[PDB]
Amino acid sequence: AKRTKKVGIVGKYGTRYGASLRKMVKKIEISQHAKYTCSFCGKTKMKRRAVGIWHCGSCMKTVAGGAWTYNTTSAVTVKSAIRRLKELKDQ
Amino acid sequence: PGRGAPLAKVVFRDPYRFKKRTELFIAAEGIHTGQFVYCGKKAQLNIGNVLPVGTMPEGTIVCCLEEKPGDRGKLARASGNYATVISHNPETKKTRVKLPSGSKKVISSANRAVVGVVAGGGRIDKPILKAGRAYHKYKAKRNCWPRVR
Amino acid sequence: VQRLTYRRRLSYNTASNKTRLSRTPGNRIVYLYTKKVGKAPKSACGVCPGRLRGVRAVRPKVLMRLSKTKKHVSRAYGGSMCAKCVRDRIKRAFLIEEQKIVVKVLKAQAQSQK
Amino acid sequence: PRKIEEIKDFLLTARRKDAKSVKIKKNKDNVKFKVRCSRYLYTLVITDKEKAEKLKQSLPPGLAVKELK
Amino acid sequence: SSHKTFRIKRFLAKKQKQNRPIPQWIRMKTGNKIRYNSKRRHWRRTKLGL
RNA sequence: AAGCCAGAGGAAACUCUGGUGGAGGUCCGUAGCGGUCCUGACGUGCAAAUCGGUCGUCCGACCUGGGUAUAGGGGCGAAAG
RNA sequence: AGAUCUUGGUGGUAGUAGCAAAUAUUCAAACGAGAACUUUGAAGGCCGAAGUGGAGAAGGGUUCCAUGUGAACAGCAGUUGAACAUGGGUCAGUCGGUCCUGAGAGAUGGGCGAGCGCCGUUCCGAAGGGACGGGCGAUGGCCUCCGUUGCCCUCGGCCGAUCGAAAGGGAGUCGGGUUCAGAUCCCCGAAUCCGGAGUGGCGGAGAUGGGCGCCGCGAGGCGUCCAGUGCGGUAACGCGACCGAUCCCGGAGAAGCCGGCGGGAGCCCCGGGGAGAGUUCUCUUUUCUUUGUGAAGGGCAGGGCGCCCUGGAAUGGGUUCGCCCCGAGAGAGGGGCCCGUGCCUUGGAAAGCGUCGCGGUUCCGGCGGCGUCCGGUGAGCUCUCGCUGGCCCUUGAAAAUCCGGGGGAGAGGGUGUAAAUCUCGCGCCGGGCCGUACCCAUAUCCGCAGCAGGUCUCCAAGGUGAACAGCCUCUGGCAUGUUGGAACAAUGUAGGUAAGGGAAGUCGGCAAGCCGGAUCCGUAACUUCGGGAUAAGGAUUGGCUCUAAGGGCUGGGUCGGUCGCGGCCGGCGCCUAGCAGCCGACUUAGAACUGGUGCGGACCAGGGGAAUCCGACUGUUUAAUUAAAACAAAGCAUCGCGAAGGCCCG
Ligand SMILES: [Mg+2]
Ligand SMILES: [Mg+2]
Ligand SMILES: [Mg+2]
Ligand SMILES: [Mg+2]
Ligand SMILES: [Mg+2]
Ligand SMILES: [Mg+2]
Ligand SMILES: [Mg+2]
Ligand SMILES: [Mg+2]
Ligand SMILES: [Mg+2]
Ligand SMILES: [Mg+2]
Ligand SMILES: [Mg+2]
Ligand SMILES: [Mg+2]
Ligand SMILES: [Mg+2]
Ligand SMILES: [Mg+2]
Ligand SMILES: [Mg+2]
Ligand SMILES: [Mg+2]
Ligand SMILES: [Mg+2]
Ligand SMILES: [Mg+2]
Ligand SMILES: [Mg+2]
Ligand SMILES: [Mg+2]
Ligand SMILES: [Mg+2]
Ligand SMILES: [Mg+2]
Ligand SMILES: [Mg+2]
Ligand SMILES: [Mg+2]
Ligand SMILES: [Mg+2]
Ligand SMILES: [Mg+2]
Ligand SMILES: [Mg+2]
Ligand SMILES: [Mg+2]
Ligand SMILES: [Mg+2]
Ligand SMILES: [Mg+2]
Ligand SMILES: [Mg+2]
Ligand SMILES: [Mg+2]
Ligand SMILES: [Mg+2]
Ligand SMILES: [Mg+2]
Ligand SMILES: [Mg+2]
Ligand SMILES: [Mg+2]
Ligand SMILES: [Mg+2]
Ligand SMILES: [Mg+2]
Ligand SMILES: [Mg+2]
Ligand SMILES: [Mg+2]
Ligand SMILES: [Mg+2]
Ligand SMILES: [Zn+2]
Ligand SMILES: [Zn+2]
Repeated sequence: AKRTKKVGIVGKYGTRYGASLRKMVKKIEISQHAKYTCSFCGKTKMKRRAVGIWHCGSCMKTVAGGAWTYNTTSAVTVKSAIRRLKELKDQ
Repeated sequence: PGRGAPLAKVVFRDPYRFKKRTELFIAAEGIHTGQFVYCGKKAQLNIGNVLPVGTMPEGTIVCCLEEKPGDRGKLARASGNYATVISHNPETKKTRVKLPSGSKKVISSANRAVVGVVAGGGRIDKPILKAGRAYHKYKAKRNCWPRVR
Repeated sequence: VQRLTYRRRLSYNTASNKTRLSRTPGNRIVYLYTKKVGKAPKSACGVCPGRLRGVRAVRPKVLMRLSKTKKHVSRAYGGSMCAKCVRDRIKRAFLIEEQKIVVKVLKAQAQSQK
Repeated sequence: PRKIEEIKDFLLTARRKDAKSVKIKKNKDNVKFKVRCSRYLYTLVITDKEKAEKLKQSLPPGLAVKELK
Repeated sequence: SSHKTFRIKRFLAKKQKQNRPIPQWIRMKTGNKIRYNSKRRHWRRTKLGL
């Protein structure tokens, strides 16, 4: 059945810490414990090992990523910017 | 331990004797194991390469930037941070960068730096939520945590 | 039940004080101080997580008295690297050295002009 | 201890220079010839009663033939 | 304790040897003025320095 | 708690039910650690701070041995001089 | 004569307070001058496996153990003693230290310092004293020839002395016996690790085959030439060795906490067979005890695998308690490896144990007989091993030490019963130094003491039960905690009960009392939607006799058509709604009967509700009068600082 109406994963915290702090940590805890699909083998086994370290069980590929998400939106725009600058370094 | 930024073990070939050199970089976000990095003047713009800021485009952003030409990385080392190359001048061999605190600084064009932002992302976004989690965070760093007013 | 005692002067349940129960021919249970559990070598590739096969799994100083055959496998890198990651290296070394011949021939027809 | 299965290899272990004694122990089902070497105690077990008698009379000279009964 | 050093054990050896009554014939000596061993030490009454 | 299974209702959007799972500075409560109340006992005591009952916490900012470091206007202090 | 004078001695108090924490003693006998206290026996009890049991670390230091004394000490006594006296007792290659490094400590170089010195630990050092290798040599000497040895060439960063763990890392010893007191140390017996062998101890491997000329009837022989630093499997990998330096790469050492399952053992439980006891007023084929196989080899079960080969899967499938896995190769078939602490075997029964005897060496490892058996269960408990998960802004040592691989500088013999070499089998020699007794606590330690305090761990039986709870018991232990006897006043301390009332007592429901387990129902306001919540409230609960449901193993034939009273395949048949027999757990539900309505019968075991103030919560705090509203805390906000820097020590 549906066991919790709205708290979701942060039901482990009970009533503590305040509703908005539990809600803020809810989206982070969902992404932090999520299993992403590895872009090297295609298996959905890329999971967080430590903070900033994402490791794939299947292909044993470890990649440095975000603290909670597999890759942060900041570094995504950075990679596009660097690619744009490299193709602009030559003509 | 005591750091939010992951480290990278990178193995080079020693050029003067038959040996392997094990360096401990600071991981730029996006690097992975079994990936080649290239350090030198002639390296090209890729995430993880270590090349001088003088041989960079006018807007590239760097990860572990030296303060003095010749030492090792000293700036933008904490997780998610980065410097930004602003401008050069071939006269006087200087390069202006934007430090994470927004401070502009003039450094030599021979200062090396990783290309990219340092991994570890937005670690400060998650509320600690617990006196215990702060207790464990500072047990890895130094005896400073319970702060009496 | 017949309760037991330690047979040495180490009275704490540390890692070097593990015991197992043994029934002597005198029909009494006594402690027997076990050796530690050894592990087979990990692969030198540092990628795959399994340990090597065909190699006796003992403490490091037991290898000093083991036979040579018990400590390795009859193959190149045997006893130091897994078979799977050796085949990859044989293919990789061959194919990349083929690539160098390709770029050498490609520049060979590129230097036909002056 | 090392267990000896056949007869002729028990002979030259018994005639080895470091062999000190031979003990013959008769059970309810077999006879055991135990030769005491420097390192091991080699034991040969014979179920046949007549085979044990022949081997006992054929034991090498200059060696203890101690019986355990 | 059971685990002791050689230096400690030898120290206790001297203390044990000299914790004994005076010989009986000492009192017969001329100009004696000694009645009993006044340096007697009991293990429970007083403890050793070490 | 998340995750997972099956079933049902719905024109869809989506919802509901029963299991499974075993989270948590989670609750009751031992050992441990602590020390609320009786302002109980004792108060030339068993004790230069203990005892009885009742109690707080009991997977964690948990309890603990040993090895180390910090020394007097100095140390150390989740702070009471 | 004074100074709360100094020192010493002595009174009254006073034969007084007191010798009251943890249930408990009694009978007979012995020794003895003497017995509440000693010892033995009988009984009644307690600790009740988280012990009042059996062993250790720290600490003590002879308290250990015999014999003797009865002065003093053991707050009564004592024939007893942890007292006194006299003797005796601690046996190691494999148990520790010793070795390694850890947090750290600490020299030298250097710097400072009036100076003893102290800063610093890689920093501002010419910091390698070593190496198989090759050469020049002295032929030191069983001068054939390999060991010496001086020098030279080449190579050589642990880049830092040294110390730092009797709980970390760390090769390799177990079974039985023995003493008044010691044993993994002695003795008996089985092993094993490291080191060594100069003349090299023995085997085995390397390694001993082909081509051609001939002899010889062929077989088998002679001469020449050529290889020969092993071999097998498609693979995983295997076989008994399997040449190899400097150098390089890697592994082991070497890893947190928590959850859930599975394998193995030990214990516990049940059914029988022995042996010995117990009860027998009656019953009870009954109740109790006991019923081994060490290390190290070999073999086989079993457990695991992120190992291999075939093959190519959607109508997706396999599979777990949970998960999870698959065209990056599922399912299936066939293999490989690791662990093997389980079983068999060598050890091994000769020993040990239980019983029944027979002799004696004041006091025999005496001798002898018989046995040391077959089974079944399990969410059981404790270890251990494995698999798979979860948690971390926490990611959970280091170094000695040992090993594998890459590479191929070199070495070795000219086909000899060969050479260099060997991580293979067996054989030979050695392992020095220090510790080792005992207590480890309501009496061997600290607390002035035989002090209700404090002091680090290991093992862990039956019943009830959710349970390592409480309560009763077995193994083991003890004598009620520094005295006993007689009485049963007051006051007390600890524990109960109390008619009718029910907080009227009191500053205040202080204290006590009520409630309490489990099952079935039933649960409000409010709320951060998680909670409140065991809300509140109600019913039931015993004993006995049954009835249901929840499982596991085997076997399912139509037949001699023939014979190796049974099978090589099939003429020969339709469990295909599944049956047959055997075995075995607890649990749940339903019913009848029955008791003076008593039944969570002891034990264990929440009083509840409505509000107000404060602190969010969990945590912490004035050891010895304050546990709080105080501190901390996450969260929020501000400040300084880009290293020639901020803050701080000196
Ligand atoms: Mg504060
Ligand atoms: Mg056994
Ligand atoms: Mg004392
Ligand atoms: Mg809690
Ligand atoms: Mg609680
Ligand atoms: Mg208080
Ligand atoms: Mg009081
Ligand atoms: Mg006077
Ligand atoms: Mg006067
Ligand atoms: Mg009196
Ligand atoms: Mg009294
Ligand atoms: Mg009792
Ligand atoms: Mg004890
Ligand atoms: Mg004694
Ligand atoms: Mg007395
Ligand atoms: Mg004495
Ligand atoms: Mg050096
Ligand atoms: Mg040392
Ligand atoms: Mg140790
Ligand atoms: Mg003893
Ligand atoms: Mg056996
Ligand atoms: Mg398969
Ligand atoms: Mg026997
Ligand atoms: Mg002892
Ligand atoms: Mg005491
Ligand atoms: Mg003192
Ligand atoms: Mg009493
Ligand atoms: Mg008494
Ligand atoms: Mg006492
Ligand atoms: Mg009344
Ligand atoms: Mg009444
Ligand atoms: Mg009133
Ligand atoms: Mg009144
Ligand atoms: Mg009260
Ligand atoms: Mg309420
Ligand atoms: Mg009933
Ligand atoms: Mg509070
Ligand atoms: Mg608040
Ligand atoms: Mg406190
Ligand atoms: Mg106080
Ligand atoms: Mg706020
Ligand atoms: Zn992957
Ligand atoms: Zn591999």
